[PDB]
Amino acid sequence: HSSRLANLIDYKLRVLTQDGRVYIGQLMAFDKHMNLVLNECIEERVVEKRVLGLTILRGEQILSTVVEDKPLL
Amino acid sequence: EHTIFTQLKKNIPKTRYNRDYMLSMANIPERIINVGVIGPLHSGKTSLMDLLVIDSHKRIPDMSKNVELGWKPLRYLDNLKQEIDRGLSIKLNGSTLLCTDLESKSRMINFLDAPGHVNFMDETAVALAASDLVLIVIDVVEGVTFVVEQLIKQSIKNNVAMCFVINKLDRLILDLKLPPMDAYLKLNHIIANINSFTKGNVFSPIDNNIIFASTKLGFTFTIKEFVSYYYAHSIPSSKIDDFTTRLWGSVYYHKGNFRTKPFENVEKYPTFVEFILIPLYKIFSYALSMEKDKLKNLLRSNFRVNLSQEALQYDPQPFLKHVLQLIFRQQTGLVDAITRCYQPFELFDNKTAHLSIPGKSTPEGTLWAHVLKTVDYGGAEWSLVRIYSGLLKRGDTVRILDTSQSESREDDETPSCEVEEIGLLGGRYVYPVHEAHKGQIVLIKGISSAYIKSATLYSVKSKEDMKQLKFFKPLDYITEAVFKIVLQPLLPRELPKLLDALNKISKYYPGVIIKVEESGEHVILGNGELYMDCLLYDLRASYAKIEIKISDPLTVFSESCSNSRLGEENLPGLSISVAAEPMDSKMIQDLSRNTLGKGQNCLDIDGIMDNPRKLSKILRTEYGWDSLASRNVWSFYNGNVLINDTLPDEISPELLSKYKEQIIQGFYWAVKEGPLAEEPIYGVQYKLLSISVPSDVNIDVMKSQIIPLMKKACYVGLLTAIPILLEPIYEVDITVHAPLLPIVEELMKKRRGSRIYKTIKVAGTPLLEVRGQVPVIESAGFETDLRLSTNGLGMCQLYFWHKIWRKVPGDVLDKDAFIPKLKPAPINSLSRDFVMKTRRRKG
Amino acid sequence: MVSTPELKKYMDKKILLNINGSRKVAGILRGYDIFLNVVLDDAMEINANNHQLGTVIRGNSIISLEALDA
Amino acid sequence: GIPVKLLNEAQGHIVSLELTTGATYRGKLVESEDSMNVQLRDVIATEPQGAVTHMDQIFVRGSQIKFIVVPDLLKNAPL
Amino acid sequence: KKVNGTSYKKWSFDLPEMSNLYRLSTPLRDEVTDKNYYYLFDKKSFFNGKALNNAIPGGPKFEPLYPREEEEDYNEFNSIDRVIFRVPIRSEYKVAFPHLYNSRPRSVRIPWYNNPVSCIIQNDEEYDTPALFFDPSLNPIPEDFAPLLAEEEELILPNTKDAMSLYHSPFPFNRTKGKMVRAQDVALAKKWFLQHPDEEYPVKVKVSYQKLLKNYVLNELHPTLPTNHNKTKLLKSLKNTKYFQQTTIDWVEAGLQLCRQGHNMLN
RNA sequence: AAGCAGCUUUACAGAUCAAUGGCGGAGGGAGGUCAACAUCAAGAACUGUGGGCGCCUAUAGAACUUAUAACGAACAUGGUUCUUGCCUUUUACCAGAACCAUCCGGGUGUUGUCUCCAUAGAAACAGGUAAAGCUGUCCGUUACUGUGGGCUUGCCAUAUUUUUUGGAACUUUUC
Ligand SMILES: Nc1nc2c(ncn2[C@@H]2O[C@H](COP(=O)(O)OP(=O)(O)OP(=O)(O)O)[C@@H](O)[C@H]2O)c(=O)[nH]1
Repeated sequence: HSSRLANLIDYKLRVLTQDGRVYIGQLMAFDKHMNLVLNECIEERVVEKRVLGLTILRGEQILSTVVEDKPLL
Repeated sequence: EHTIFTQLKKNIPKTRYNRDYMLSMANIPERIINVGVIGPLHSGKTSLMDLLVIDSHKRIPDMSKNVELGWKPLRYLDNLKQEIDRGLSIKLNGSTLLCTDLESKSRMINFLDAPGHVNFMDETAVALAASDLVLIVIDVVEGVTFVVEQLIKQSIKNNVAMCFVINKLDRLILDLKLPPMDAYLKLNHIIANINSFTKGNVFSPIDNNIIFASTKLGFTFTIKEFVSYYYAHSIPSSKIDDFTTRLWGSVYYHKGNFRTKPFENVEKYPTFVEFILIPLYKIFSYALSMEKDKLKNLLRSNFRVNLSQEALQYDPQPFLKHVLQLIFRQQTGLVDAITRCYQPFELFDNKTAHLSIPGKSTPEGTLWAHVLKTVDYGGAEWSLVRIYSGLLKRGDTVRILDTSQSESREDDETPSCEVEEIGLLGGRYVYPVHEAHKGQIVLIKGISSAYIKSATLYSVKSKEDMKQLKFFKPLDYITEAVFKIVLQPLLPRELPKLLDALNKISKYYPGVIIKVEESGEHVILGNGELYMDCLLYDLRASYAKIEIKISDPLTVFSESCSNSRLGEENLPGLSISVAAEPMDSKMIQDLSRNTLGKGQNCLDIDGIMDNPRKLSKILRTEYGWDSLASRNVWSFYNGNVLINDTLPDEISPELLSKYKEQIIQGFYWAVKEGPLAEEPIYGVQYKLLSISVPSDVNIDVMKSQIIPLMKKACYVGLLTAIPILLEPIYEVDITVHAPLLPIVEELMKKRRGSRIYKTIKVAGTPLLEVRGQVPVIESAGFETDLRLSTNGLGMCQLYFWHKIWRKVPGDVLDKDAFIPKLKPAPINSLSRDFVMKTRRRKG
Repeated sequence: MVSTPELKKYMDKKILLNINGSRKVAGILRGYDIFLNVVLDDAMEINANNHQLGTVIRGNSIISLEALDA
Repeated sequence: GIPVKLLNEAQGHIVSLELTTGATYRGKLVESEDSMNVQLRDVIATEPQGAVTHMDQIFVRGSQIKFIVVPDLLKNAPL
Repeated sequence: KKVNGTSYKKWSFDLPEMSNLYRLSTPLRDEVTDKNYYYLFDKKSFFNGKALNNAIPGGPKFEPLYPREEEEDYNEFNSIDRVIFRVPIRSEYKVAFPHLYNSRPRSVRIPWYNNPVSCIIQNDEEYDTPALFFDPSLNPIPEDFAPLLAEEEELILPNTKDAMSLYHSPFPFNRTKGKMVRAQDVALAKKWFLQHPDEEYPVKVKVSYQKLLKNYVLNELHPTLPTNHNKTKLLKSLKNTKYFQQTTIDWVEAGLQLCRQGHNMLN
């Protein structure tokens, strides 16, 4: 299947991890291991923030996915 | 600045993959690579690069429709009017290019495409020095002929990675009309035939050092790629790579069952033929002979391919291409085998050593890089450089050096200049670059002022590193000049321009060796007819516009001895006796091959820098070389070996160890000149028999004194030695269809070189390769007597390898036997002719 | 799978390994494995009291690997 | 998969990463793997405490990596 | 399907149509396939053979184009006694590397060099030879996956042989799609005075070859590039209005009406 | 490469039978030894004019390149000037060089048509240029279902060390 996962491509996402951090940004690539690639990223540890840039997360570390906004023009 | 770049935008016809992504991958050392490409004449090199270029750009404008389909093949990397009117690549041209692999991860690559013509081997030389690996490309018809042997020998001798591409398979099937089993033993046969010439390894279809192609039809096979594109979607992904290894080399699957057993059951052709040659033949013979729709259903069904009624409607050939170029995809199989076949860690130190003294010292911390070639693109002239250490930007002031001045080994040692501009080579176009990174090859601007020919570049802040860094040899141009033509400007007032004209050539053409005589008449040395022709055209058109004047083709003789003695200073405080000796044809043949002494091979005489016990170990061991002489061996030359041989040497040993510079400097002075023609001396051993030295030497012993003395001692040395006159010989490669052999014989006789040295049949073709010898001075207009006489059949190449020098048939001094002018000279008396003649342009 | 790691350059040389539980070992690198199991000779613990042992370190545990001398 | 290729493409550039250990490493990346092994040079480690260190050559195990952070030019790269 | 339409422009075909056609035409056409055969019989060696005034044995002999051979100077350079005489230095050389032997070349077009020496084999004797036939004159030298096109049993087809024979043809045949030409626009015999005479000829027909190469060069050397956008074909215009009307007829008859027609007008 | 599902359509029964949204259509096909009027090697870059919102498109002039790789895998004659000729001169040539012509053709576009053919129709209306659904309205199926076609798809199936069959669970102190 994986038909739904392609639909998320190029949307701003809110990804919560097992570590607790929540990464935010557009989705450039997705994988068979669930490796996610994110553009212009910001972790939110908690009134807190940090600028990373391009981030490639592992599959083990990811918990859930949630859309922030529609696909950008 | 950037706006003028924008008016550059509409020039370079952009590309699929854009740039800054590629040029972004640039700085990364381990990526990119350098690939040089060489084959003999008409291997398809330049065309192959044409393939890659179209696998790159979308937009390439200058394609006519007429070329798009078909019939006339595109030349891109043939940028010159000269190349385009001739039909053979002359000045090698690359394209810096980004390509991808089967695994899709793209390497930056530097493509270099060399001439194949033997006379131009010079650039292939240069090509080597840059190239991290070469693709040696073969016309499937001639297999590997001698020139190829010399090639691989050279590249391995440069410690550089290889891969092979056998090419023009189309020519095989269509022209030669091979039953498949003919073809398989063809391919095989060649592959063994080459592996024989492959020292310390073997290649093999699965070794992926062998890649199949035809350019004119534009298709490529690496069985990895090939199968993957197709059979991969068939069978479980486990067995696959095994199945690759299951392909070439006598292996059979009867039904789904791989068995090396003879072929039993019934049908017999090996697995290779089974999934490659035959189905291919079906592609050709059908797409020619088959109803389109029949093909179509096979294109979906088997190959998942779709024809457009346009592509449906084509004359047989252009169709047939679009067929293949459609069935196979943007060849990465090539790249892919390249991709995996180069080892940075293993060989990088090998090659990077081969061109200098290894070290290594000063890793990073520095800019030091190797300058090969001064080149002429559409605008003016750039320089071609490979980057070993450091970065570069426009305007950066940097220090300059040349390879001879690195033969020399603080202040004053460096002329320096800034990088005026940096390009990348885009073939017909040049792609501007501000920043240059380690490992990638680029063009510079403004540095042409600095030098001629090969030049080492560096910029370093550390006199530590400065002392520590090393310097590249003067590049070995794999064939020596050997061809001689006197130039005069037709209007001697025009004389100045011609000079700078010549100057630029000595830059733009590596191998040419130019002189200005005492008499004033300029001299040119080049490989052969064609080569120096290309010069003369670029000379009467490009640079100088001056109508000039040209001699008869000429050679460059040499001066030797076939086996008493005095010498005298004009202030006889010196007493010199130096006789001369002919020398070992064994040591001759080993001096001809200049090596690092690897293996039982007699070490190159450079290895006198290795221990004279080590050198004299090679000597005494291999030659029966006299142990005393081996300890008495003093110096080598541009030429033979000099020995201090006498007891009075030991009588006055320190006196000698003071003046040895005077000895040898005077002696290099000697053998460079000569007694007879003032032409080089070869095959001559000087045992130094007697010396006395001015009385108590109060600035009495001087180089001014002893040098021209020992000069004479050498001269008379040869003169009493029964001197003969050395000549070179072009080693001849001739390619013919069989029945014409008698013809060739005739011509050989008349040319008096007349040496049919070997005769050869070519596997599975109606071809004879004949190998022979003909003297350079007798080599005028040979090739066209061939090409006419055989009605275009056959083919001729005159190459100078092994540098073999025969004897001039005459006796050096006999005055009478001559017969008057305006005739070819009588074969019994020559050397007198030649020598008196040159002397008349000399003394 | 089984990408044979780049420990060819460490063979017959000293190391300063780090492992799970913040424990570390010195040794001459003898041999390596698919899963990165290691063979060390002249093995010395680093508690700062150094005990001589003589050793096969397991792959999973490994955090990293250092070189003492250039 | 694309999430692996991106990694291979940042070989040579300078990279930041986070491990299950809790520490982050910053340095030029030399070799990678399909497993997600790493080999870096001139690394500047920074644990939970803030303790800085220098490691000449360093290895990882992919399983232990949480997330990598790669150079900016690698957004124009081909997918 | 076989052509445009009644305006008859722009023909087209299929293979055996050709292969037959070719087979029939071949007696009329004996022409050496490869360019490499022609060497000093090409165009550019004729030009250069003109601008430099050289005489090729099978090439036509022209006028100087540069009137003056006259400047002759001995000099330290030129002297016979400083020049080494071996080999004749035939003219053909001076047509080969014209910047080499023939000094001061002017308006000289740089010739082609070296083609591959076509090894193509063909059977002009036995046509029962199969498609792929090792020539006598060559040197001696799970079960469910399969090869792809081997699905079809045999590659050799009844056409494919002559598909090969047509893979090499001079311009007309190798193309199966092209357009229409005036009858006189076709030149049949131009091929034959481009060829070597060999030997057995009399000097009559040989000298004739030299004539027709001469004329041929001249017909080549002067292109034009006009355009008539002004002139509608004289017929089309003049057939307008009255005094002329259109019909059909037998050819010979119209011939006759003309015979008395202009016969009158002479009178 | 079968089947399932998804996507696109489709003959469709359909929701709506509204506002919608998509694709096409608001002047067909082909062929006319049918004509009229234009135009005609290609390409980057400079200048001028016009149109549309500094950019894009068209036309004219100048420079450079292409092998003059070729409007025609065709070539015929004439004129002026320079070398050639000779005596003759003409007809005129000869034999070249240059520069000008003419003639025989070819291709493209537009327009008007002629022949054989095509089946919905919404081919309906109003705006203008050198051009057109170019624009605005507009209508055909239709935007959400089930039967029928094709694929651009699932990438094709791994609980035992580097991701999806868990080293987790739990407690306590500090700010
Ligand atoms: N039969 C056949 N001939 C080919 C093919 N590809 C190239 N050629 C021939 O190769 C010749 C030109 O070779 P190029 O690739 O252009 O240049 P080259 O092979 O490197 O020769 P050089 O450049 O002088 O070294 C042409 O005569 C082509 O006919 C091919 O695929 N099949």
